[PDB]
Amino acid sequence: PRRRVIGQRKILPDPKFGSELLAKFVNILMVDGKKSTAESIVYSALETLAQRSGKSELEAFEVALENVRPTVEVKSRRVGGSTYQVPVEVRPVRRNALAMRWIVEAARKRGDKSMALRLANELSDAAENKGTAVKKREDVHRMAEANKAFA
Amino acid sequence: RKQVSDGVAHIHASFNNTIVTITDRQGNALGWATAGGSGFRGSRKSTPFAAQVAAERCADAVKEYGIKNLEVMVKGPGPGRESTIRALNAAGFRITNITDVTPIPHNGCRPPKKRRV
Amino acid sequence: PVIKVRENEPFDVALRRFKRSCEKAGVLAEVRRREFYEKPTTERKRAKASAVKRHAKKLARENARRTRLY
RNA sequence: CGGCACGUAGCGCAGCCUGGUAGCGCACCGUCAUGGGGUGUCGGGGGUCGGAGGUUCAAAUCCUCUCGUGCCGACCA
RNA sequence: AAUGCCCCGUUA
RNA sequence: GCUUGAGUCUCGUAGAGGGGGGUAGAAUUCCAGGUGUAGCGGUGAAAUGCGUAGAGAUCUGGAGGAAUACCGGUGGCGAAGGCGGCCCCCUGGACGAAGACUGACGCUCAGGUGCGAAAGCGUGGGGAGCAAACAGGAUUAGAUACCCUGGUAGUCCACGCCGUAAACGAUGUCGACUUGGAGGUUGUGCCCUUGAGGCGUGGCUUCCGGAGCUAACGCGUUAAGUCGACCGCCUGGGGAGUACGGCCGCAAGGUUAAAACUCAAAUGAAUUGACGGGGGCCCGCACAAGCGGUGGAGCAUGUGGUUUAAUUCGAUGCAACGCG
Ligand SMILES: [Mg+2]
Ligand SMILES: [Mg+2]
Ligand SMILES: [Mg+2]
Ligand SMILES: [Mg+2]
Ligand SMILES: [Mg+2]
Ligand SMILES: [Mg+2]
Ligand SMILES: [Mg+2]
Ligand SMILES: [Mg+2]
Ligand SMILES: [Mg+2]
Ligand SMILES: [Mg+2]
Ligand SMILES: [Mg+2]
Ligand SMILES: [Mg+2]
Ligand SMILES: [Mg+2]
Ligand SMILES: [Mg+2]
Ligand SMILES: [Mg+2]
Ligand SMILES: [Mg+2]
Ligand SMILES: [Mg+2]
Ligand SMILES: [Mg+2]
Ligand SMILES: [Mg+2]
Ligand SMILES: [Mg+2]
Ligand SMILES: [Mg+2]
Ligand SMILES: [Mg+2]
Ligand SMILES: [Mg+2]
Ligand SMILES: [Mg+2]
Ligand SMILES: [Mg+2]
Ligand SMILES: [Mg+2]
Ligand SMILES: [Mg+2]
Ligand SMILES: [Mg+2]
Ligand SMILES: [Mg+2]
Ligand SMILES: [Mg+2]
Ligand SMILES: [Mg+2]
Repeated sequence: PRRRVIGQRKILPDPKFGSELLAKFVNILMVDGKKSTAESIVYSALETLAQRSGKSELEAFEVALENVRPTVEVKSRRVGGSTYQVPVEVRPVRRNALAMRWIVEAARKRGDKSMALRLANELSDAAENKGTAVKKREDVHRMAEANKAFA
Repeated sequence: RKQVSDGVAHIHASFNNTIVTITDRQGNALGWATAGGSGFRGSRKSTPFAAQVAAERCADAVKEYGIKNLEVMVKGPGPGRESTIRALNAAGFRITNITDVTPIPHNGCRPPKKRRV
Repeated sequence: PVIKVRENEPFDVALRRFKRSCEKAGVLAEVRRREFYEKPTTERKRAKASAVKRHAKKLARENARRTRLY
């Protein structure tokens, strides 16, 4: 906003593991306030991904988020007589949130049967560098590289 | 082909594009690159990054001649005045002289009329 | 504006020197001036405008600093 | 006086070699845009081939005639 | 360093 | 008759003052050649255009035209217009110093005469760049324009014509008087120029401002203040600086210059608001960053339209339409 910057609100970590990252992920995944359903879904999919790919839920989740993590986004500047799609770096919270959002969106788009299965499949694909999430990440990276002529 | 260690880098920076020409001390050209052939057209052509990319490409092209010492002669205004020289230094040519050869007339031919945009 | 890099002279320092020499020479200003023709009347009028601007920036700011603000 | 080439959406033009559709532009209709119009955005209705005859399974589409059209020529005394 | 634009009936 | 106005003489000072002839550097364009290859140019973005017939870039030589960066400065000169590289020839004016000289010879000026930006006209040359007209490509509803690519008269030279400009300081010429301040430029006297200095004394010029004046804005010793001499000009706006006539001009057109008709206002300065695709600061779910929707389907409800005997009346930008 114009006037001032604000203070950040606290988010309670999850009970299963205590990860604020997982808490934010479930808060992004939930809808209409059904946090219980969101927690059930995320926990089921995470346990599935863990027993699939070996290492525990935290390791799988963080490697997937790292493979989906962006570094440079693009913004509009509109300085003077010309408009510019300037690329700008991203901060940690922003890139984590964007990764989570792209992951949940890819899961929603996936035409599997259950949401837990969709999410687990998307997470595995991201860990192995596949899926619409990493696709969009590469697309935005390419766009930033193209518009790299602005600083 | 022959090899030479001392050369000149004629930079022609315009408000729209940027040309880079590596040549021998006798003006005999060896290789050239432009921001319009480096993949940037229109609004990206008149940028310093495109000029530096063009300088890198010209260095890669003239690499065959094995050039070490290089004197730069810059002409005309535009972004491609310092970024291209920086890209040359990065490519690793021993800069020797940095001259300005911008043609400044002494009240000669009159310029065109003003643009009423 | 010809410069020669001295011994152990960093390329960045040579670039700074070149920029400063070109600024002192005023090549870009002359180029921007000669890019488009200026009517003699327009040139004289711009000169007089700059002269009165200088007179203001020399007299009014002094007469204002002579007083206070709070 | 003969002859050549036309007739297609509201309009100006396609479609004629192909016998086995009816297009395009503008315009017209409904919504969005606008303070309200125009400009502009979208989504839509559209004629069914100048008219008769026969050819053919089937004709705007082939011909035979007829309408109205613009044009080309009436010579030599 | 200068991509969109044009218009509002009459009296009071 | 006099020297105080006016002018002449001696010595110097500065100056883009004027005319004529040469000469130098940068830069643009073009021609030839060498290196070299896939773009160059241009725009907000593109295209026309230039390019593989080798462009652009770079280097060498040559041809030619125009103007003279830095000096450069609300600096200088000139009656005005206007004047800008350097050198030379001719030439006008201004100023400063001491004296000498003529002794009212002075000021203004209707007519008249001359000069008079740029554009334009005639003849003969010249022609790089720019560029009316013109062609094409874009923008646009259209674009006979702004923008882009090319480009002819013209811009240049010699001789003549035209005689107009916001030809403005929008302020006629000449002379006298009237508090000041800060400069710039150009002479000159004195003090040790002890230094670029300290004390004055003349010309031109820039800004502010006092009394006074002014409708106000503003002028303000260079007056738009107090006076005098002469001339030019004005008598509401439009019609109209137009018509006819006269003079001038090759022409374009120039100068002098009305009437009928029509309106009851037109106008200048400033003030308070509003607005600005003017500027500066600031805020708002205004934008941005995100979530969820509407517009697509069925249904409820209101509205418009239509129909009906009636389909009661009202609200009907945002601020009416699940509203009374
Ligand atoms: Mg141009
Ligand atoms: Mg109208
Ligand atoms: Mg005297
Ligand atoms: Mg030359
Ligand atoms: Mg050549
Ligand atoms: Mg040459
Ligand atoms: Mg100057
Ligand atoms: Mg003078
Ligand atoms: Mg006597
Ligand atoms: Mg002339
Ligand atoms: Mg002529
Ligand atoms: Mg001629
Ligand atoms: Mg042009
Ligand atoms: Mg045209
Ligand atoms: Mg041209
Ligand atoms: Mg006049
Ligand atoms: Mg006058
Ligand atoms: Mg007189
Ligand atoms: Mg006087
Ligand atoms: Mg007076
Ligand atoms: Mg007065
Ligand atoms: Mg008169
Ligand atoms: Mg009258
Ligand atoms: Mg007349
Ligand atoms: Mg007459
Ligand atoms: Mg007024
Ligand atoms: Mg406003
Ligand atoms: Mg404002
Ligand atoms: Mg938003
Ligand atoms: Mg009702
Ligand atoms: Mg309500």
